Amino acid sequence: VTTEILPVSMTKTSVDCTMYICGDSTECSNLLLQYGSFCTQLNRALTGIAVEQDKNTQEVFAQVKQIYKTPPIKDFGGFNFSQILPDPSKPSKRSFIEDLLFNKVTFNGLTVLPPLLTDEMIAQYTSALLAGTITSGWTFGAGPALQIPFAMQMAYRFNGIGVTQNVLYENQKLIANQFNSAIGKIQDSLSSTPSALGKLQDVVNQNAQALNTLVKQLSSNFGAISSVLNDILSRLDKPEAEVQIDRLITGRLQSLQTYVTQQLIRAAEIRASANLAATKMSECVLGQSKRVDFCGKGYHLMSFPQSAPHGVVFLHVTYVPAQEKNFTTAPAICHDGKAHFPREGVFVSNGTHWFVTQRNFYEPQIITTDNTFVSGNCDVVIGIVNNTVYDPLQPELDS
Amino acid sequence: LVKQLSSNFGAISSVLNDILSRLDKPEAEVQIDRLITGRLQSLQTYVTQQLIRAAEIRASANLAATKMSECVLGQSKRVDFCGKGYHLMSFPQSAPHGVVFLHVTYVPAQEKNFTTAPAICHDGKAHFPREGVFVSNGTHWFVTQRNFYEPQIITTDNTFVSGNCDVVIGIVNNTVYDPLQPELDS
Amino acid sequence: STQDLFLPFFSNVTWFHAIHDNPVLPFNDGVYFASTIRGWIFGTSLLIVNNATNVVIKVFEYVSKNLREFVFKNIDGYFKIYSKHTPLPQGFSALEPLVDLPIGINITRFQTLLAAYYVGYLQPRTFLLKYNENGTITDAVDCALDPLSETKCTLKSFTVEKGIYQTSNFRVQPTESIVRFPNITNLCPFGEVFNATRFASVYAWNRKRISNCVADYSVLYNSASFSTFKCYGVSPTKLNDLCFTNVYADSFVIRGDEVRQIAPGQTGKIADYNYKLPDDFTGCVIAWNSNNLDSKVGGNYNYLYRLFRKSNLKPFERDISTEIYQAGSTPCNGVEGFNCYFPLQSYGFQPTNGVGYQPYRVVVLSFELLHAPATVCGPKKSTNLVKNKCVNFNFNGLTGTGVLTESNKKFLPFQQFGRDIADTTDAVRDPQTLEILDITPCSFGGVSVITPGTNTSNQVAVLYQNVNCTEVNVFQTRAGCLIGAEHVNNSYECDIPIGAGICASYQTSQSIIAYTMSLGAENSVAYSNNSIAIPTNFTIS
Ligand SMILES: *[C@@H]1O[C@H](CO)[C@@H](O[C@@H]2O[C@H](CO)[C@@H](O)[C@H](O)[C@H]2NC(C)=O)[C@H](O)[C@H]1NC(C)=O
Ligand SMILES: *[C@@H]1O[C@H](CO)[C@@H](O)[C@H](O)[C@H]1NC(C)=O
Ligand SMILES: *[C@@H]1O[C@H](CO)[C@@H](O)[C@H](O)[C@H]1NC(C)=O
Ligand SMILES: *[C@@H]1O[C@H](CO)[C@@H](O)[C@H](O)[C@H]1NC(C)=O
Ligand SMILES: *[C@@H]1O[C@H](CO)[C@@H](O)[C@H](O)[C@H]1NC(C)=O
Ligand SMILES: *[C@@H]1O[C@H](CO)[C@@H](O)[C@H](O)[C@H]1NC(C)=O
Ligand SMILES: *[C@@H]1O[C@H](CO)[C@@H](O)[C@H](O)[C@H]1NC(C)=O
Ligand SMILES: *[C@@H]1O[C@H](CO)[C@@H](O)[C@H](O)[C@H]1NC(C)=O
Ligand SMILES: *[C@@H]1O[C@H](CO)[C@@H](O)[C@H](O)[C@H]1NC(C)=O
Ligand SMILES: *[C@@H]1O[C@H](CO)[C@@H](O)[C@H](O)[C@H]1NC(C)=O
Repeated sequence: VTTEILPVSMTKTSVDCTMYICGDSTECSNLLLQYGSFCTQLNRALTGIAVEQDKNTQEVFAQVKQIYKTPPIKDFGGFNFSQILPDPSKPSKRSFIEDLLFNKVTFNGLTVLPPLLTDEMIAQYTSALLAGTITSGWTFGAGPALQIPFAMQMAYRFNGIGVTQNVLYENQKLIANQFNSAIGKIQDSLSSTPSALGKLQDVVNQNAQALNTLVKQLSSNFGAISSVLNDILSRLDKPEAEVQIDRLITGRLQSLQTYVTQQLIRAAEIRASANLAATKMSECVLGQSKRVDFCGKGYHLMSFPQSAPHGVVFLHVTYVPAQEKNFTTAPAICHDGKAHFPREGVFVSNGTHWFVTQRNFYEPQIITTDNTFVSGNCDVVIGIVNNTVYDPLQPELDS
Repeated sequence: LVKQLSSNFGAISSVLNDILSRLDKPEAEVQIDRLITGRLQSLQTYVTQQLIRAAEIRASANLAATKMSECVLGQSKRVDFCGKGYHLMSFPQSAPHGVVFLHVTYVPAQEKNFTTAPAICHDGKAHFPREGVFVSNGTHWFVTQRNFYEPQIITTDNTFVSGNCDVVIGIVNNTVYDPLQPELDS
Repeated sequence: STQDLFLPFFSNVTWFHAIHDNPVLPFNDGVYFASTIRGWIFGTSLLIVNNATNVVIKVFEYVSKNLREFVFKNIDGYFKIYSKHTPLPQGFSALEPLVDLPIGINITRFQTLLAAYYVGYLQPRTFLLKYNENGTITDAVDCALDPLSETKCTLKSFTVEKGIYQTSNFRVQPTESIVRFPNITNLCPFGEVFNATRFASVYAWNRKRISNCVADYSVLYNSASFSTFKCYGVSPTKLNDLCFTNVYADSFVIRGDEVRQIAPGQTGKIADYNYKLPDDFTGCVIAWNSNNLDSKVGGNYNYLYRLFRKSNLKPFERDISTEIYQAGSTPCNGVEGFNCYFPLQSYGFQPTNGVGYQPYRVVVLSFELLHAPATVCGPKKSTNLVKNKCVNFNFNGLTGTGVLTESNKKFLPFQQFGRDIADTTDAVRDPQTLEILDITPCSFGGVSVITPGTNTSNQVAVLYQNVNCTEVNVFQTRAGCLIGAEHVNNSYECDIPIGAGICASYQTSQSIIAYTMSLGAENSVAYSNNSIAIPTNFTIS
C-alpha cells in the first residue's frame, strides 16, 4: 500500500486593483483611469483562476452519480477499512487518515474566497467512492452499482493481474493480514514523517509568499518621495502630487501584473495536476489499471481515495511478487514428434521432470493435453525438450 | 487591446496626430513616450495572456489526439477516458476550432440479485470457474459470465480444480457434471 | 458608456401648474423640463422667447400632445440646451442639442414666463448608451439605479446570462472627521528670525531651532515682503495642517543674484564653499532684499563670505575657521603674501550698486518629519475622539480613514506608531492624551449579483462578500451576506455557486432561493458476503 499525493486546487484570491493601488484616494483613482482597463483585466484573470479551482475539485471528486453507503456490518472477507472509512464520532465525517492529513498541512484590497465544496462535501464524495469500490467494485463507475463479495472482487482483480483466483481464495487470510498491516504502516509512516505532504504545503507556501511579496511592495517609493499616498497628498499640491502618485501607480500596477502572471502560470500547473488526479480517480479507483507505475509500484489491484487540504491522496494497493525461485524452462516440449506449447503459463522443471505453471505464482501442474496446445513438429523450435505429455483420457479409458 | 489605444496613459491626448499637429518635437516626444510606454505594456500583456491560453489549448489538443488514437483507432480499457461505460467505439466529428467525439459504450442494465459462491465442493475437490461466477436462482447452481446473465450448467469444462474443499472460505456443495460419463456409452 | 450629468431613471420630478402665475424654481447642476410656457428666465439674466416665428435669446442676442422635452445645464459658464418634439410616457427619446451659449452666468435660480409642466434635476450618473445602426440612441442603462443595471454596465451588455457577477466593491464610508493635535499654545517666534536686526554672515550662518510651538506659515506667504518664498518636498499652502518635530531656521545674508544657489543640487560659490542644501531637502527658502538698512555709503564690508576652501562641503555644516588659505606648496604658517591668501572676504554693499547686487536676507526653514512627538504644529483645531466607527482621522498631521479602538499593544514611551507589513499605520498614540489606539480599515468587500438570465427574470440577489449582515430577505453565509434570496431547507443540484456549499437558483411565485447543494442521490448497495448482482440486459449509450 503506497501513497500518492496530488495537489488539486489552490487558494482563491481576489484583489481590488483600484484599492491595492489607490487605497481610498480619489485623486489616484482618477489618475489611474487614464491607464485604461488594466484593473479589469487583472480582476478577470484572477476570477478565472478562482473558478478553475472549483472546476478542478469537481472534476477530481465529483465522479459518482449517487452517494453510496457502506453496510452497518463490515464483513469484507477479513479486510478492514476502518482507518479509511468515515468516523461518525467526529463532527466532520472524516476518516482517521483524512484527519491525520488535515493536521499536517498548516485591508489592501486582498480577499480570500471560500471554495464552493466544503471539506465535508469532499469527504462525503470520498466516502462514496470508497463504499462503491468496497461493495460493487468497478461496476459503479461504468453504470449501476452491482454488489459483489469483496473476496470475489479481489479474485477478479487477481485475474486482472494474471494470477488465478484460487491463489487468493487459498491465501485469503494472509492477503487480508498483509493489507491491514500495510494500512497500519501507512498510518504510522504518515503520522511520523513530517514532510510527507510536501507538495500541498509547497502550494500553500508559494501562494502565501506571493501574497506577502505583493503586500510588501506597497512600502516601496518607486522613485517618489514617499510610499504613502496620504503623506504625498497632505504635503504636496495637485500638479506635483500627481507626479509622485503616477510613479506609485506605475510601480504598484507592475507589481500586481507580476503577481497575476505568476498566479496564472501556477494555476496552469495546478490544473495539470488536478487533471492527472481526476484521471487517476477514474482509472485506479473506479477501475483496475494495466498501466505501469500509474497506480503505484507493482501490479495494481485497487486504489482508495482520501481528501487532503487542497489535494487528494491515493492509497494504491498493489501485488508485488516475492520469494523467487530459479527453474530451468523450455519454450516447447517434444512428444510423439509433436511440439506442445503452454496455453497459459510456462514449462519449468525442478531438475528431475517437467511441470507447467502460471507465470506470476509458482503453482506447478502436470503437463497434459489440457494445459498445452499443439503446433507443428519438434524440429523447428529452438530450445525444445523431450518429455511426456499426459493425455487424461487413456488411463481413464477403462471402457 | 484595441480599446487600450483610446487611453492617454498621462498624455494630453491618445491620438498621435493631435500631439504632432499641436506640439513641437521636444515636448511631443515626452507625450509620445508616455503613449509608447502604455501601448507597449498593453501589447506585452496581450501576448503573455495569449501564450498562457495557447498552452491550455495545446494541452487540450494533445488530449484530443490521445483520444483519437485510443478511443477512435482502438478500444480502450481506460475507465472514463472514452465516455461512461464499457467502451466499444468512438467516432470523430469536426467542429469549429475543435473536435467532437461520439463515444459508444455498453452500459449494463436490468440487474438481478443472485447468491454466489467462490468455489464448489465436489468429490472432495474444489472447483473454481474458468470464466465467470457461480450463481444460484434459489434451486440449482449455475456458472455465468460476469457482465451478462447467461447461466450454464457447471461442468468440468466451465471450471478447473485446485485443492480440496476445506480451505476456501464460502465454498458450497453442488454437483459438477462431467460431460464424458453419460456420453460414455462405449 | 459616458460619465455625464443625466436625469437618473425612475426619479421624482416635480409637477407644477401655472393657472389656477408661474412659481419659483431652483437650478442645481442641471435641469429637465417638459410641458403639455414659451420662455425661460434664469439668473441667481438669460431670457428666451418664442414669437411664433423664430426663437429669440438675450442676456448678447441670438435668433433662430407636444411633449417638448428640454434639458438645460451649465458647465464652466457654457450653457447647453437640448430638446426634442415627442408626439411622461414610456420609451426612449434622446434629445439632440440645439444651442450652446458660450458666455458664462453664475446660475442658482430658474423661472418661467408665459398650463402644466414637469421639472427634473440632474446628477453625475454614468450611463451606458445603445447607439443603433442608424446612429441614434435607442436605449440606455443607468449604472447606479439598481444591481441589475450595474451588472449590465459591468458586462457592457443589455442582456445578462444566468450567473454570479462581482459588479463593484462595497466599503463603509466615514461618519465624521477627527483631528488630534498636541495641546500647544505659544506661537513660534518667527518675527525674531525674520525681523532680526543682524543676520549672521553667510560663512557663519546661524541656525535657530524652533520647537514646541504653533507656527502659522499662512502669514509668511501672505506678507508681500518676500521676493522669494519657495518650498521643496512640501507646499506652503498645506504647511498649516502639518505637524513637524522641529524646525531649523538657518539665517544669513548673501549677494543679490547668488540667491538661486540656495537650492538642492546647486553648484557654485556659496553652494560648494559656504552653504549647500541636501538633495533630499524638505523645507522652504525665503529671500528678500535688505538694501533698506544693510547697505550704506562708503562700503558695508562688515558682512563676510568664504572665498577659498580646499574642498567642497557636506550638507549642513558650518566653518568658523578664519585660518589662511594655502594655494601652493610653500607653507605660509600665518603670514600672507606669495600664494598665502585670506579665505574670508567682505561683501561690497553700497546703495550705489546695481539692482541685482543689494544684500538679500536669506532664511532657510528646514523641517524634519521624524516620528518623535511633534512639537511645532500648525494652527488647526483638535476635536474629540470617536471609537468603533469609520472616521477620517488626523493624528499629528497624518491623515487616514478607519475605525479606532482601544488597543492592548504595549507601546514603549518612545514609540508613537504601530506599523504594518505594507508600511501602513496599524496603531497610533493620541497627542492630546497618551493612550494607544488601534486603527483598522473599516469593512470592505466585493458585491456580487446573482441573476438568472434576463430572459428568465429581472430580479436579483446581492452577495456582500466576507462581511456581516450588520454593516450593510437577509441571510448570512460563510461567503458573505445574501440579500434577496429565500433560504430553503431543501437541497438541489447547484445552479449558481454562492460558495461554502451554498448555491442559488431561480424557482418557487418565482423567486431566488439559496440552498445547500446536494452531492447526489443517497444509495446503499445491498452488500452481503454471498450476494451478487448480475446484469440481464444492456443499453448502447
Ligand atoms: C432489453 O432492453 C430492451 C430495451 O433497451 C428491451 O427492448 C424492448 O422490449 C419491449 C418489450 O419486450 C418493447 O416494447 C420495446 O420496444 C423494446 N425496445 C427496444 C429498444 O428494443 C428488451 O426487451 C430487453 N430484453 C430483456 C431480455 O429484458
Ligand atoms: C480494524 O482495525 C482497527 C484498527 O485500526 C481495530 O481497532 C478494529 O478492531 C479492526 N476491526 C476488525 C473487525 O478486526
Ligand atoms: C539463481 O541462480 C543464480 C546463479 O548465479 C543466483 O545468483 C541467484 O541468486 C539465484 N536466484 C534465486 C532466486 O535463487
Ligand atoms: C521434482 O518434483 C517431483 C514432484 O513434485 C518430485 O517427485 C521430485 O523429487 C522433485 N525433484 C527435485 C529435484 O526437486
Ligand atoms: C543455451 O546456451 C548453451 C551454451 O551457453 C547452448 O549449449 C544451448 O544450445 C543454448 N540453448 C538455447 C535454447 O539457446
Ligand atoms: C528427443 O527424442 C527424439 C526421438 O524420440 C530424438 O531424436 C531426440 O534426439 C531427443 N532429444 C533429446 C534432447 O534427447
Ligand atoms: C437485492 O436485494 C436487496 C435487498 O436489500 C434489494 O434492496 C435490491 O433492490 C435487490 N436488487 C435488485 C436488483 O432487485
Ligand atoms: C432455477 O432454474 C432451474 C432451471 O433453469 C429451474 O428448474 C428452477 O425452477 C429455478 N428455480 C427458481 C427458484 O427459480
Ligand atoms: C456470511 O455472513 C454470515 C452471517 O452474516 C455467516 O454466517 C457466513 O458464514 C458468512 N459467509 C462468508 C463466506 O463470509
Ligand atoms: C459438504 O459435503 C461434505 C461431505 O460430502 C460435508 O462434510 C460438508 O458438511 C458439506 N457442506 C455443507 C455446507 O453441507
